[PDB]
Amino acid sequence: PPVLTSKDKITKRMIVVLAMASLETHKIYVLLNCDDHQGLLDISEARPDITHQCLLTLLDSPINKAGKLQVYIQTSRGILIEVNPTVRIPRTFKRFSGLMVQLLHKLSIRSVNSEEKLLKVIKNPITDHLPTKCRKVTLSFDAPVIRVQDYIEKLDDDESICVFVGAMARGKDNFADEYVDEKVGLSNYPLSASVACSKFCHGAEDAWNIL
Amino acid sequence: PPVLTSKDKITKRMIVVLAMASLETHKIDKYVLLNCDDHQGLLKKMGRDISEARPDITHQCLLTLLDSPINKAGKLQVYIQTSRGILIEVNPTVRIPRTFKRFSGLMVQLLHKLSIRSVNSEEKLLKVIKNPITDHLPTKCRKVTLSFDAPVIRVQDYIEKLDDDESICVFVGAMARGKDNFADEYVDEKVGLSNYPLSASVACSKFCHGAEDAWNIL
RNA sequence: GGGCUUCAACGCCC
RNA sequence: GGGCUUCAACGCCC
Ligand SMILES: [Mg+2]
Repeated sequence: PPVLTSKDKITKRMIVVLAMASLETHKIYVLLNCDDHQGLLDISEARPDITHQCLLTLLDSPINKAGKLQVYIQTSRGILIEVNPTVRIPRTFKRFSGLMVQLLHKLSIRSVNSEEKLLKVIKNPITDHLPTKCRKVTLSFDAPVIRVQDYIEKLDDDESICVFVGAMARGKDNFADEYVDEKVGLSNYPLSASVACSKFCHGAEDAWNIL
Repeated sequence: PPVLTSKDKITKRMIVVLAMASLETHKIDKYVLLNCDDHQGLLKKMGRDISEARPDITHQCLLTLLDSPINKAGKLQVYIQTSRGILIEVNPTVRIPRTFKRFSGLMVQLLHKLSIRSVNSEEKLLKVIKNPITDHLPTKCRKVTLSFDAPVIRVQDYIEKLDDDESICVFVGAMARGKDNFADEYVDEKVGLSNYPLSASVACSKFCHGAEDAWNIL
């Protein structure tokens, strides 16, 4: 399954961008996070677990395995990361952090052999990296609920779909407003970020006959 | 929205059993859960428990299930089932701890005391219970094992075939690898959910999604 | 140098 | 005793 990148601006893919991601290294370096740095401190700006949670939730999906998914992370401090669909993200937060810390310092994680870059810090904005036919949407409890399967079917045969989800514990849905066409809800109940991710993946897997 | 428990034998509902879960306390003079990060050194020394120490998988799965609409709607209960044969019932309203460190603490305490009690309420949130799982299950309940090597199904379709008074119980192996026979003795069949191997959590979302679709949950 | 791993890097082991 | 928290218990702070 040929790998999706920001260069390919034609192919019809689904893109999820994890926004307000908490990825702030703390000099001692390790990732700043509630557990260890509860005491040191506002806990909300320090929830990298949520990101780590979603990455597993996202890369483990049938849709990524079918390579019609693309993940981006955009932290709460405006750092932008392209995730390579084929990267086998560490399963444990600890190992995750080691890696995440390194990537922030070096700006990219390279495969020990291939020329590919498993993870890369790219320059803003995110609009310069998305496909040219691409619907921009924000997830929000405070919006009209939808069936993900229905929504996906209304897309042009060429139109990709890029959803902005907040990798945060709480807060305003404004984080992507300068980019979005539309904000929508996936549920009557408020969801965790990772759950919102499953919902979309799964609805779109369904829409796209995966698999 | 009435809370579902094993005591109720009639309601139609979806049950997930996280079979083969890796929960084990660790002495050091303090207690923690046996886990591949802290104890990969030790485990190897003693020449075993190679990936028999993946409590995080259970943790992941739990968040994934309880965070799900089908849970919020009260049509889902979960059970755990340990490598070492311990069975846990999980009260559907329990706001499980978000991080693994805080999860560990609580599972270590649950294992030593056999229950976790609400500070104000007298209902338990987690409770160790007696095997077999099949006593605690609804009377009319379809039982299946999720398996990569089993016939693939569309869950929405798989569910609409259930008698209007018949529940569905799914056993997921909460583990990194292994034969999917951790439940051969209870289940009616085994099914696959994808042509790709899944992770336990993903299998779990996939299945919840499916029920949520078919049972009309938003 | 060699290895472990639902965790190329990370995190450990010899 | 009081408090914090997508984490009653847990893990922290006073
Ligand atoms: Mg207290």
